Amino acid sequence: LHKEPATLIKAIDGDTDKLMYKGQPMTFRRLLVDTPEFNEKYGPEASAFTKKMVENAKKIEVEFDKGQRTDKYGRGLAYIYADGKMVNEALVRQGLAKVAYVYKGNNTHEQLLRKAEAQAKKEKLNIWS
Ligand SMILES: Cc1cn([C@H]2C[C@H](OP(=O)(O)O)[C@@H](COP(=O)(O)O)O2)c(=O)[nH]c1=O
Ligand SMILES: [Ca+2]
Repeated sequence: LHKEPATLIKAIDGDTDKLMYKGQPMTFRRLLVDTPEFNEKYGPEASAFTKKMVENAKKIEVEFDKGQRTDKYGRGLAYIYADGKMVNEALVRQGLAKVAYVYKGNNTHEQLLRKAEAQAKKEKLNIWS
């Protein structure tokens, strides 16, 4: 897979951010994760976590997988990196997202994330507390 440049337009929520990619504004949905809704336990904390990561980053990158690059809502599907740290993975590792929406072809980093979730669960972090 390849990291590509993007700039933060606006942090949205635990699952999504508005990013400028190839000079066009786009909502990006993070591959392989599901964060709680704002009304759900740890929903606000998940959005807060990603907001800080993306806002504080000097460099945002997007990494498409081998399959669909846009979902049925027109959202980009990618791994999102903030100063080379993957936000997707970071969420799961902190117990603020579950691994989810694993479709064949778009699952390059599935095992990495599952390992993170196992650790979060063992440490009883957040949604696993
Ligand atoms: C994460 C992801 C979601 N989606 C679709 C499935 C879901 O359809 P439905 O809206 O019909 O439930 C929705 C979940 O995204 P959200 O968790 O952001 O709602 O986005 C994909 O098609 N591919 C993906 O990789
Ligand atoms: Ca969600």
